Amino acid sequence: LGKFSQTCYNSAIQGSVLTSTCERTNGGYNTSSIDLNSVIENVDGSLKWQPSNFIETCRNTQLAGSSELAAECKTRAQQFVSTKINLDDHIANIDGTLKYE
Repeated sequence: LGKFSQTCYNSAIQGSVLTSTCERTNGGYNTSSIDLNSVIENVDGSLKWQPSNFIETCRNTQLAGSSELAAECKTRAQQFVSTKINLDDHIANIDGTLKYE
């Protein structure tokens, strides 16, 4: 996965955004940016890659009650345990639409 640096140049980081000029297949280049805020996180002082999902390691997701997300998730030891999280913590109703905050 990755390896963008091998075929790009003039890369730069400003805040959380990476910008670089990269080679296209048919030749030529394109400059683009990517905001790393949603894929990298600070875990106790160390930058780590953020998981893009939890459905890959959790199963049987269910809505418990009116706002609880329940599921069986795998531990580091690869065993499934019961867990839940209150969606009311961060999911709000903004004028009729569900939004994270």
